[PDB]
Amino acid sequence: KPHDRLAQALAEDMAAVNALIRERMSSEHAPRIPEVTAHLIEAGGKRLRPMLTLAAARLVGYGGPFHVHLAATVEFIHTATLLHDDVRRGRPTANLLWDNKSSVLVGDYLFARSFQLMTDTGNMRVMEILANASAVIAEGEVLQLTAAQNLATTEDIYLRVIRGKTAALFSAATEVGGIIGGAPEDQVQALFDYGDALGIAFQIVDDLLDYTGDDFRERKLTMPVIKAVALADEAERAFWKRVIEKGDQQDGDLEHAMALMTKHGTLEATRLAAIGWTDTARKALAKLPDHPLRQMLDDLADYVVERVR
Amino acid sequence: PHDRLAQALAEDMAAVNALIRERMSSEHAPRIPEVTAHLIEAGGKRLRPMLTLAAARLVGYGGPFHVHLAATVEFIHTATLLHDDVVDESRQRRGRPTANLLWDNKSSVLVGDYLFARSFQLMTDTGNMRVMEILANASAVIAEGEVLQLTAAQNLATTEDIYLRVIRGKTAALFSAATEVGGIIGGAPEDQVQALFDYGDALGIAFQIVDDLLDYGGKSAEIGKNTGDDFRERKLTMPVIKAVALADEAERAFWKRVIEKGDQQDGDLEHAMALMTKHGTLEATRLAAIGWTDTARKALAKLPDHPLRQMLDDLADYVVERVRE
Repeated sequence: KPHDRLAQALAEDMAAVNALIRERMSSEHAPRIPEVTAHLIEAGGKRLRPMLTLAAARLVGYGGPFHVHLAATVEFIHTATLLHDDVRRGRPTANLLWDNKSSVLVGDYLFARSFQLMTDTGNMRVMEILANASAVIAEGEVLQLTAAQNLATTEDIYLRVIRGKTAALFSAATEVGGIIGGAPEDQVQALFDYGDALGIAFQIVDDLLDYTGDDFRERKLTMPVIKAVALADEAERAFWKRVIEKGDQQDGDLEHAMALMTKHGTLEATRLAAIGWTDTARKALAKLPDHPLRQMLDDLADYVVERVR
Repeated sequence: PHDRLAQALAEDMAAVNALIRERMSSEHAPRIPEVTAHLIEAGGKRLRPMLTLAAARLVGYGGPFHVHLAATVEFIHTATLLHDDVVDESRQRRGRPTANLLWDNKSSVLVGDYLFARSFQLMTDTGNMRVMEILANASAVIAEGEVLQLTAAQNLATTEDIYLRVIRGKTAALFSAATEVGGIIGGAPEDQVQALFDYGDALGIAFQIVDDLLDYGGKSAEIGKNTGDDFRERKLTMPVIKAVALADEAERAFWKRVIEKGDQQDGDLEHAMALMTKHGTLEATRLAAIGWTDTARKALAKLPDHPLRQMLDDLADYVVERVRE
């Protein structure tokens, strides 16, 4: 699988990323902090986000060292955002095992250590990007709160939400790899486009595969729902209004929702949009050097839609 | 003292206010500045950004980046407050409802995160990696001090050294960062940077000890409006730690009951205050606070004899004015 070949190809660099994470997560006087952090990185992830920073830098010819610092920074930011989102992966969250108190404060420690780590690079431009990505994640989550169970939510808004909470960190991760590696700006832009597109595809694929039924029960406005609402008639408008905007769900509803999406072609529409975004990601890669990592990133983008091809 | 210093820094503080309003804005999530507005327009003496401005101008800096740094210090403080209120799930701040009450915990968490991020984004405009590393570290140290405060609470083994670590992390670290970065941005000699750091560290320590003292009615041990929160939360602060260290077997059982077990009943705050008074621990905490202002004042001696140096000297008096005898 592509994430496995990536991990093999980046093995040396990931050992250093792991060591930097260990070094910066430390706390002499609050063990809770690395304790809480150990769990979360010890129990979760293909670690795609730090790997994308490393791969992007190596792909544009950079031999190190500061792509490792940025990859660790990216992973700390991802981890911090997860801790705050929970106030997981079929295991007790930190907020339940300790308290909301712990999710919040450990996340804060990680966010700060990530920013402190980024300064070692001396590169103002990557630091501006990663600070912005963190801001955008927080803003996207606030907008998701705002627009929740709201039928006026458009595709455009959904795209902004998903870029917010998922795509912005992927696009930042890849972009700062190109920048730290000194890539020409066409290639920096392409790397940003690749990560952005990959992040969107991942999220759309998750939302398609749900329809299992957890997003429905949560009354989530994900893409196939949004497409089905816009095309709703008089009766279909009432069915969405009831089960999404009012939460009154009964047996048969999930199947009816799936029946309406199929009727309006919006599950296939969502699936092809996801494929579409993987195509857009792969297209951006054609601007990058012909390096074995480029093929691995091409494969990774294909892999995103492997279950739905 | 707060107001003289404020009037001398009026123009810079206007520029700080402006950058804050500009960077707390959100094009996609209006709740963010609504929530931020609601914390900043709820009073606050704004000592922390003043400390940065004063330090930079004291070493002869003409701008512009002391404004950026002062705004960042305030963003960090504001984010810290928003998160401290989710953590102990507080209903009021400065007599008005908290962001988390008015909205929800997730909002106060996410707004604090937004401001924290924007503040680091802003710092990159300065091009100075050193001050960025300092302010990042201080942010980490704040979070760490807050986690330490949690493990220290309910725990009678907490020592004065641990307490000093908690307050240094939670409170002093940002005061010391604030002054230090002002010296650095102004290109001051490293001995002046260190003196500004030491000034800020001592003042911040004094500042927290004064709050902890006033929480138990001050030297006189008098019950009023702003007393009893630390006792209810079973925090191990100086006046408690000192009384616990002097406790005989029966007194220790009282402290065990009300602090460790948390079985607090009517009259128990006043009983605690009576033990503090018997053991001289409120006066002792007063002395610790005024001692730290001595240390702060001594640190100033290495700085140039500028009107701002004298105003920082008066500010040290001001921080302990409420416990003067």
